[PDB]
Amino acid sequence: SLMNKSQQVQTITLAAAQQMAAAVEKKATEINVAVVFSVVDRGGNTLLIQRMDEAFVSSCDISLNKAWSACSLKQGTHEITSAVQPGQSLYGLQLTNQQRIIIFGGGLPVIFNEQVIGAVGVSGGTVEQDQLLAQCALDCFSALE
Amino acid sequence: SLMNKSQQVQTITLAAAQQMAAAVEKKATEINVAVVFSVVDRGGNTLLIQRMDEAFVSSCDISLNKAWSACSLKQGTHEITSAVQPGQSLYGLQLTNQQRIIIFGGGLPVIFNEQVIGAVGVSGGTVEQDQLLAQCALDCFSALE
Amino acid sequence: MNKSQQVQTITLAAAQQMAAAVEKKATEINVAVVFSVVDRGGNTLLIQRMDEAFVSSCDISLNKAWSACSLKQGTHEITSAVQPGQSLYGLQLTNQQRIIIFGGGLPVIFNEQVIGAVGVSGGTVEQDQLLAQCALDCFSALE
Amino acid sequence: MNKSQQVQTITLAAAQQMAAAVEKKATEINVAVVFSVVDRGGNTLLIQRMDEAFVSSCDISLNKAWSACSLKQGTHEITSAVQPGQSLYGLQLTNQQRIIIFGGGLPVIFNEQVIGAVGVSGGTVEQDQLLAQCALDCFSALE
Amino acid sequence: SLMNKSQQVQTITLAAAQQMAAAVEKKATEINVAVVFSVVDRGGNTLLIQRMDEAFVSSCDISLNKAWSACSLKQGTHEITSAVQPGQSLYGLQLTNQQRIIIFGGGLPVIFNEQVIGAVGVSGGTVEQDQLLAQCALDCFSALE
Amino acid sequence: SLMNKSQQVQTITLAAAQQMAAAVEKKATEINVAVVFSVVDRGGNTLLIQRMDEAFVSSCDISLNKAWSACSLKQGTHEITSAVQPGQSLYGLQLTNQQRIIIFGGGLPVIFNEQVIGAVGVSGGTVEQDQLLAQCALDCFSALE
Amino acid sequence: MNKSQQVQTITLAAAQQMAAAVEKKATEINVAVVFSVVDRGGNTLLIQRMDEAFVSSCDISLNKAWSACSLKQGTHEITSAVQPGQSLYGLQLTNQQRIIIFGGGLPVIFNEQVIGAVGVSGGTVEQDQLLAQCALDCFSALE
Amino acid sequence: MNKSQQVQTITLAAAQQMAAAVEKKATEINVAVVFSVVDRGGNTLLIQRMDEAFVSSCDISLNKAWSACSLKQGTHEITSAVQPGQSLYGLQLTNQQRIIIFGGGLPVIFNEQVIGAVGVSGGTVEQDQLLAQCALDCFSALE
Repeated sequence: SLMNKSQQVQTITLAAAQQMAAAVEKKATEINVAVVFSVVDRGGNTLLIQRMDEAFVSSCDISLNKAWSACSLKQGTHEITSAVQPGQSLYGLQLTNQQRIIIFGGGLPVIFNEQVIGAVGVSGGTVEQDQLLAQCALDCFSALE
Repeated sequence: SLMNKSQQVQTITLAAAQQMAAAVEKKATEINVAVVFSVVDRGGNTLLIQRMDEAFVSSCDISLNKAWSACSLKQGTHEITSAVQPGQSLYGLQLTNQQRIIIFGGGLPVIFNEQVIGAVGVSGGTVEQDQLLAQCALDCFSALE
Repeated sequence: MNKSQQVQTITLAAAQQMAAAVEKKATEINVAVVFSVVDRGGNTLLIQRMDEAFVSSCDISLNKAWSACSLKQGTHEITSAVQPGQSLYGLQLTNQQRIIIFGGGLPVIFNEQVIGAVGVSGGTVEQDQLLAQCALDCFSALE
Repeated sequence: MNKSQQVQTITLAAAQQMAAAVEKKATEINVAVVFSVVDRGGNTLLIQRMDEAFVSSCDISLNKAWSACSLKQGTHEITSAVQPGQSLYGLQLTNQQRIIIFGGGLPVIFNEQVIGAVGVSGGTVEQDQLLAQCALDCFSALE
Repeated sequence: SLMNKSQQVQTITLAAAQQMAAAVEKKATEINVAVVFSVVDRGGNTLLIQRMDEAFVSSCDISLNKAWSACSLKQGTHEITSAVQPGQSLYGLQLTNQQRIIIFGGGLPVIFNEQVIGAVGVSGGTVEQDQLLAQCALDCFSALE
Repeated sequence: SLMNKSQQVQTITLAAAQQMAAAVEKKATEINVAVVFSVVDRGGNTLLIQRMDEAFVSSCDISLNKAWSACSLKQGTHEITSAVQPGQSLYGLQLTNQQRIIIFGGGLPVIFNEQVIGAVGVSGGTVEQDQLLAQCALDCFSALE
Repeated sequence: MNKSQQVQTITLAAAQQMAAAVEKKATEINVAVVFSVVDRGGNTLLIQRMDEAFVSSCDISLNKAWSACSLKQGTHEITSAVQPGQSLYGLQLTNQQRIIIFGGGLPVIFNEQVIGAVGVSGGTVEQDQLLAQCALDCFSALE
Repeated sequence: MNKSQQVQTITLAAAQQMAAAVEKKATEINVAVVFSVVDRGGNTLLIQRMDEAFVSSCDISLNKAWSACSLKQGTHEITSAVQPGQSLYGLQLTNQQRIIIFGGGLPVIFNEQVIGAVGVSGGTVEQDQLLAQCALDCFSALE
């Protein structure tokens, strides 16, 4: 055959990041919560981090790493929780990668054209809230343009 | 809707922290334990760390990071202990933020005007003792004017 | 005695205004940058990277903002202090190297306080600085 | 609004070829090196260390690749800018000391995009930069 | 008793590691997973890291540190999993050594002459899959001469 | 009263460290095990680290930190194991101090004149062995001079 | 054989006095500083940060104390040795960048033993070293 | 092909001989030092501090030994390579700053191999180096 020497991939943009920030900020407001929102591009690289003024300062690292975890492992941070419990197959996964791997909900990959173009991360509510606001961002994304 | 380019907040003062340290060093003597005692401002930055001679040296870093957690999480460090055991919804949190979120008792926020203005951390006793002494610091603070 | 000081901090709303402003100048002067704002106590409010800004510019942008808030001054005003043979040689090595020692970070002075700071990284130093200043200029004509 | 740009990244297969060109060419010049290729986000594809290479050159080589990618230019380019007295003195300390300021790191520039990068360490800076250009020349000769 | 100022040991060679990587990349394809594959020498220093395009990027650091653990512990990384669960005699070990001791399967030592000469690490599949592939690397090595 | 402005304390020496190294090395040999041995002085500061040639390279950090843990917390590393289990008071202690706190046996404080003058640490056997060789060092110490 | 030496360490009580002498003297000269005292092993006794001090000076101040203790001499002493071209160029990078090379850190020398140390940061290096000597003078006036 | 290289490593027994030797000279030239040995692959065999050696000398001593093993050369032979303006300026910042760039670390060459290394820190550079060499000299008249 011919070798593929380079491949074509889609990355999410700041434009799109910026818009999902506003969705999240508007949804978080009416469920009466202050969160950090993060979006990473397709390589896991920080595009946006945005912290509501009443949100936990502890939640900026968390929110970023949920995005990076969601993009890197290609799934929600909620989907790895069961695998990392004492006694489960991937127990100790949470200790790798300088502890960047987040293992509770709040981080989602962004899927465009059967492909992971980036990810989002929300922190500073309950875990159920984080994840609801994370899907909320995705639902904004898919609507755009 | 007129929009706010700034926010007026309140922070605890070094001289408040110094009074707090007097009261802890006293009460630690009366119950016969040596501890390390820490105060952080509104942004979790250090105001005051004090180690009694006989307090473990491993308690320096813990005392400070108890103060930091209770600030950033705006709750007592004992309050999160339940949430982060295996199987629970925030298991893994103790590994975030370069392991500065301490998950056992002895950190408490200074609440003034319904608002987190600062925090204290006591390390070196039992968990029960650390939490008692740290309460003692807040009892003092609300007795100053 | 006083058990608490009143102080002032920049908001997310402010930082968002300033970001749109910085993205707008950066586009016209043909340069892709990272823009970061921190609050009063030096903590992260808003970080943004344009799609073409160097991925190593994320780290620096935030740290510029942090240093300008920390040191109550612009990160360009320290560059000379720190050279070999000079009194604060080595200050770049403290604080997990989070002290940035070239221009592009600037405080938000408001009300004769330091209420937070901005940091810009991406293009030349002077481009960063100009784009940083247009962030502040924006801030002043918010009400 | 554009919610996603198309971009382009080097493959593992391409990095394996560059590695085999560098490996031969290092030995013909009588040096042992470490070769590292990063993709578009500067994420690792490959690290390959010759037996007699310095184990110190592993992290150096990877960070040469990451640097070149993220800065979009050669680690050899930034060397004059970071010298004491210059404008970017203190860049070297940023990003957890990953920004390597001496020659050896080169971006892979296919379609006017940095699509990734390579880094060689283990020799002189001159030999390092020779080997890395020698890998880029492997790539642009591939199909 | 004459005393030894040096010791003759054996180490695995880069060209051995390159053959091993060929065989893993092959067998990963045939079972349909993308992984990252790592080899370390007699002292746990890196010989070869290889990430297939689609393998998680969080597996780079894991693959390498599996190779490192199985070298330094002179056993399979699956072999310590039992010992380090809560309540067990080496709980806490996973936190040592800057979190480089990986406590789930996929690291295996190259034993030659009854002697640890090197190690391999596979990360990116299930734990079962990683351990299969890493075995595959050793099967290959002992078939070379 | 008069303030004590400085206090008098005893520190262990290299001399003594060196001698307990030989005891340990001789005992480890006849129970057929290769270990790392460490001794810290009274401030927790490294006096000696000594690695048998067949011992796990993973065991140098461990062995040092067992000593530093034994000196810092003023007790054996075996005595904190029960306190740090999930659900126990000091759960998460193992995450503090850059993870230097070791929580399985093998580290002992050295007690001279009702005072902790330093500590020892052994690693690279079973935990029971480490601790047996650690007491073995103490038993050598008390015999000296 | 001697299995244990007697040594000697500063107390918390003594560090509290030095802290209160520095705190007054900083304000009389119109600067805000961070004061830190380490014991004989360079283990922390005290960190006390004036409200208007740079939060960057916390880690600087502690590491001034630790440095002085461990090196047994003033951080001001080693400054000439670590300059580029000199014999100890690259000391500054050792020990996780804890070895601070500019003035502010002084050992407490009671009975010809370093028994611990102090560090001040927040001013000029000149003011820093003034304040720290000013703390040693508090100690040697105590009983 | 070859699937494995035979190599040679220093033993604990050797390192113990050399330590007694280094402690013996250090005592006569009136200086307290830390002495460290690493093995073939650069890993810790023996570290020893004399009761008066600066506590910051532990870190450096080991790292000297590590660099001399890593770079297959003495840590004094690199000092000139790394100055500002010179080709390996910055090499002191790689490898978590474990590259020591002043004298006092030296390899154990045995049998035209590098079989490990020593490192000495504590006194002047030249004292460290001399004491380092007397470690090697010791090693050569072991049998």
